[PDB]
Amino acid sequence: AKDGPRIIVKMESSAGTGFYYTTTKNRRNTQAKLELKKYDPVAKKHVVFREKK
Amino acid sequence: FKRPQKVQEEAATIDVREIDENVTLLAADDVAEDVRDVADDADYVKVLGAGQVRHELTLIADDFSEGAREKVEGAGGSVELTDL
Amino acid sequence: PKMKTHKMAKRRIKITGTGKVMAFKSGKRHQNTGKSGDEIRGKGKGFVLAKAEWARMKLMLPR
Amino acid sequence: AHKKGVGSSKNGRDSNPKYLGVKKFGGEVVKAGNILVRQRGTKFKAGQGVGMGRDHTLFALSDGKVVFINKGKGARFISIEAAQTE
RNA sequence: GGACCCGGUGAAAUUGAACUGGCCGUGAAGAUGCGGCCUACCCGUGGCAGGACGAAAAGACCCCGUGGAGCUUUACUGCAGCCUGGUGUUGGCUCUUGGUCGCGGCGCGGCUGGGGGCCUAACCCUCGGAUGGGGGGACAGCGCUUGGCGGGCAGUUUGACUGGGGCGGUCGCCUCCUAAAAGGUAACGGAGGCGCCCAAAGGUCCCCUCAGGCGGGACGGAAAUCCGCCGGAGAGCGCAAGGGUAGAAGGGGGCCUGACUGCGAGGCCUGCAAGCCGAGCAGGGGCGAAAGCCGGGCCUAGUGAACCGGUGGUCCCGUGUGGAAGGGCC
RNA sequence: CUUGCCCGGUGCCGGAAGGUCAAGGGGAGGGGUGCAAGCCCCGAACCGAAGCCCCGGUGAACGGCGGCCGUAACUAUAACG
RNA sequence: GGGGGAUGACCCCAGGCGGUAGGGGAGCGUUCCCGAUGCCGAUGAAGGCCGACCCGCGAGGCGGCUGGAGGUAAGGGAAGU
RNA sequence: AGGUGGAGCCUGGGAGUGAGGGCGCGAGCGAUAACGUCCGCGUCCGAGCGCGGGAACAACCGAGACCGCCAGCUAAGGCCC
RNA sequence: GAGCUGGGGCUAGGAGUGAAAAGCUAACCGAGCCCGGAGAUAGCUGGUUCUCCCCGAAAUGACUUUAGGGUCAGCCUCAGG
RNA sequence: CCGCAAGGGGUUGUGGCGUGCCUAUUGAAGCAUGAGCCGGCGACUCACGGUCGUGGGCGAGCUUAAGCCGUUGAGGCGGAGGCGUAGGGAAACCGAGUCCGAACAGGGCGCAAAGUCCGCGGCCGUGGACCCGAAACCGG
RNA sequence: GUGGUUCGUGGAGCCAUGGGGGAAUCUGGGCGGACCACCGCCUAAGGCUAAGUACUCCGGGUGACCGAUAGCGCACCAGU
RNA sequence: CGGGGGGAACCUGGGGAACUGAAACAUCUCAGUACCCAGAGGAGAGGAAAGAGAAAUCGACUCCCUGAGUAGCGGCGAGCG
Repeated sequence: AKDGPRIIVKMESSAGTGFYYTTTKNRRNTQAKLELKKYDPVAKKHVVFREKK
Repeated sequence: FKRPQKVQEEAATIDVREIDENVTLLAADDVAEDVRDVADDADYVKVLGAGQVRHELTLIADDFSEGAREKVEGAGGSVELTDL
Repeated sequence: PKMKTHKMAKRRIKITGTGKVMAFKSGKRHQNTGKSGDEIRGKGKGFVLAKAEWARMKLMLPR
Repeated sequence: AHKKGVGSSKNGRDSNPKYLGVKKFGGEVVKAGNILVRQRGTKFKAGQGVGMGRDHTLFALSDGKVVFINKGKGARFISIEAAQTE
C-alpha cells in the first residue's frame, strides 16, 4: 500500500508453517517486535501465528 | 495469461446420443457390430456422456466422459487409440 | 478484413453461447489492498450489460 | 505550490438514504429500512422511534435491516396474515 | 486643366429582387418593405454628402481548435561536435612501485595493476632542391564500445473551470443549510471537516448509572477531593459536522481474537465501473452453565482503474521428451 | 575626465589528495543440467575515466551592490549612536 | 384497429392527421442490359416549341407548329440520377 | 378499484440533438437591479404550435391548421367611426 | 570616395548572404519556388439534391488535456412476443 | 379574343388581407451570411470484412484457388478449409456437466427450437471514402 | 553494437553482419528457439539453372464504358 | 574482343522521410511506403537445403488459394500480424 514509514507499516504472520499468511496493517507506535495470534493455514486448522516480517 | 509463442497440443469433441443417432446413419458402414471412427463431422474423437449408450458397439477412439464410458458398458465396448 | 482489441480479448473477456460475455470480478485486489478478508471473497466474475456490445462485437468472429 | 484561504467556498458531495420498501408492501428478504448502513437488520417490521408509536409493513420473510437508531430496529415480529398455511 | 454642352470610342468591383419618403412606435432590442399617421403627381441632367448598418477584405484587436510556424532558459528527450576510460593496424630497450593469493613480516613465488625514460622499424608529419635525409613516434590521427558535457541544433509539450482571456481562485472525498417537505438539482452560494488512526475504542461474559446546580469539610477561597440531596442524559462516544442514543454506542474487570477461510438467499444507490447490507449453510475456534453474540470498531470521510514490475505459497504451462529460464493461479 | 564595492550562487581557469561512479579486469560464492569429466549463466571483495562533489583564484565574465529605532537639530535625515 | 372483403371495392365509427434533426412505408420521371413464345417510325425516331383531358403528386397521354434521323420497351434487372 | 379506452413491458435494428430561451411560481445569488444569470414545478417555442386577439408584437388570453371561397353556433376578445 | 558603374563570373535558398530591421534572396521568403508524400489531418466553416405517407425529438444527468466535441443513460422510431 | 362558344382566355381600376429566399441560429424581414442573370458539371458511392433484417435452397448447411468445357462462347467436376454439432476452465483436464472449494451455497451452461450458404438492404471497421476548404511538415 | 523475423530489449533463438578475440576435416562441425543430458535432422564459410507469378510503350479482341464542359487533359496544321 | 546511352510500367540491390493514426506526443504507425541512386532482364527475384518441424513426418525455388486476421509482437494502447 501507500508505504509510509509513518507508524504506518504493513505486515503479515506465518502459521507455524500451516504454511502461508493472511492480511494485516500495523503501527510500531507500541510493542515493536510484538505480534502474535492464531489462525489456520491451508495447514489443517488453527496454529500459532507470529506476525513479524 | 497468454504465451510467448505457440506450442499447443490436441484432442476433440465426439459424444453419446450424438453417435447412436447420426451414427444410426453411420450404419451405412461399420454401424453393425460398430467399429466407429467416422469420418464425418469433427476431428479427434471424444465421447460425450449424456444420452443412453446403445447400438452395442466397440469404439476405436481417444476416450470419453464418466457415465458415457459407463452407459457404454450398458451395451457395447470401448477401444482407445494408439497406446493406452 | 477484421481483428479486435485482441487485447481486452486477452484480458477480461470471452462469451457464452448464450450470446453473453464475462470477465473476473475486478473490485480492488492485486495492487493496493491490505484492506480486509471477506472483501477478498470479492473476486469471482463481473458481467456488465449494455456496453458488452462494443465489446463482444469489436471482438466478434473468433471469440 | 499550495492552496488558499478566505474563500470558504466548499461545495458538498452526495448521499442516498431512503425508507426503501416503505410501509406495508410485498416483503422481500432484502434491504429493509435505510438511514444508517453497516446497519443491523431485525425481525419483520419496526415501531420504535424518537416519535412514539410503531410501524407495520404487512410484508414478511427472513428479515429486514435497520439504520443504527433512526427508524427503530425491528423485533416486534409481524409476518402478516399472508404467512399462514399456503 | 478636367468637370459641363458636341461629335468618335467606350470599362471597370458590388449587387437575391425591387416601382425604396418623413414621422413616432416596434421587432433580435439604431427599419424606405410591419402599425398608426402626415406629406406625397411622372421622369430626368448639374451638384451635396447623410441613410440604405454603403463597397474593399469570410478582423489582423478578441477568445475557442488537446491548429501551425519563428526565437528563448535550470522545460522533455535526443543528435551533431567536444573531453573521456579499455581495444585495434600502436614495435623495441631499460628504470619502478601497488595489489593479490600461495609457500604488522621480510624472503620467494604466479598472478596483475601504476608508471619514467632515447630509441623505432607502423603511423603522421617533414622538407629543403629526388624516392633520402629530417622531425614527432606508438602520438596519434584514425575503428570499435565507455562515459560526459551539449538549446549549437531536431522534434513534442506547456489541462479545465472562467457569469470576457490572464492574475486571483478551484478541482477527491465526509456534513449542514440550499432540496420548496420521497428521492434529487446548478451557481466562483453559504459555513466546516479528510488522504488519520485504535494492536485494543477488537470479541463476548460480568458490573456502572453523565454533565451540572445546590448544601457540608483537607492540603482547597475560580476551577478538585468526599459526604448528602435535585436530574425527557443538557454530559457520554479519539478526530468535522449531523443522526444516534444510557436500554447505552457510553465508564471498569474476566478470560478471548472470527480485526476467520469456503460462501452467500436477497436488497439498497446505479447510465459505467464502483459503492454498500446481509440472515442462513460448512470447516475451525472464543465468550457464557447456557438462549446466543463474534466474519474488527456507533456510523456516513481515512481514496484509486488496468496494465508496468517485487516477494512468500502453487507444484497449472514449460515451446524434440528429462528439466530450468520464463509464464499462468493464490 | 573617470571608471569604485562584493566571487556566498553561476560560467570559467586551476587543483586533483580524498568521496562517487561506466564499460572493464578480476576471484569468493551460488545455480541449471550432469552417472561423471564437464557444460552454460547470475556473479561480487578490490583495482579502475572524464565528469560531479570538495579547495582556491576569477568582474571592459553572467550578475548583484540593506532594513528599521534613537540623537545637536527651539522644526528636518543629519556630526554621532 | 375492427365488423364481411370476390381480385376490386363497399358501409360504420373509433380515430387522429401542423412538424426541422430524425425513424419506418409508398410512388415519380433520368441514361443503360433484357428484346421473361416484346419491335414503332419519312403520312417523323428524338429533342425542341405551345396547350382550359389523366394523377394528391413527382409525371402522364394527347393534339397543333419544328427537325433530320432513330430507337421505344408491356417487365424485371443496373446505376457517374 | 376502475369508469377508461388506448397508453403500457421485454427483446432487438436504425437515430438525433450531449450548449435554448421565453412566463408563472418556490428558492439562490444579485443593490429582491436588468430582456442578468442559477436550480427546481407546469407551460411555453420549437424556422412554423402555421390562425384569433392584445394596433403592429414567436411568444401573454382563447386555439390544435387532411381538404371543400360566395352555410350555422360560439371562444378569448369586442360591438359612435 | 567604406564613390557610382558596365561586362565577365562565385556562393542558394533550414541553406545563402546580411556596415544586420529578421532585412533580400525573380515584385507578399519569420524559413524561397515547381513537381512528389497526397485527395495529409481539418471537434471548425459552408455545401448537402424528385414527390408523398405515418408518428413524433432534446437543448438534462454521469466521466473526460472533456467542455461550441463525444461515451453511457434519459426522451424517438420500426420488427416480433 | 371566344379551334375544346351562354364557359373561359389576357390585362388589370379599386379594395380586402399580406414581411422576400436560403445556411447557421434561444430567436430572424432581415441590417447576419449565401447569391447579379441564364444554361450545363457539382457532392452518402465501391471493395474486402463484420453486422441485424429480409427472399429463398438443403438442416449438417456451404464454397475457395484450379483442372476441363467453351459465334452464343454452356457451366459442370474441384472437398485443404470455415462457421454450427456441448460447453465449463488460467490450465491440467473433465465433460451434458463443470469451475471456487473441500463443499452439496453460487457463476457459466444443459435444457436441441438447429444453422448455413446466397441474394437483395438499414449499419459498423479498414479505407481519400458524404463533397470542396487553410495556415504547415517532409523528398527531389 | 545494430538488422530482418510476428519478437518493440525482452526467459528471446535461427540466419545476416559493425568492432575484438581467431576452432575442428566424419566419433568432424551447426541445428530442433536461454541452457544441459539423450534422441532426431542436416552437412555450410564458391558458382549456373529455362518453366509456374508481375508489368503494359506496343498490336488485337471485347464492353449493363463514354459522347463532345463525359472520355486520356489533348477525335486531329495541341503537351501546341 | 565487350561496354557504356536510352526506355511509360514492372524487377532486385544501395540509401532512405515527416505528415497522419495513437482523438497530445517522445515508444509506435503510415514503411521499408514516397523519393533518389545503381544495375540485371524480357522478365528479373529466387533456386537441390548447416532447410522445416516433430506423426522417426516432410523435402528445390517461385506463385495462387488456405493456413489465419489464428500462434504472436506491444506506453499489451493505436495497430502491426
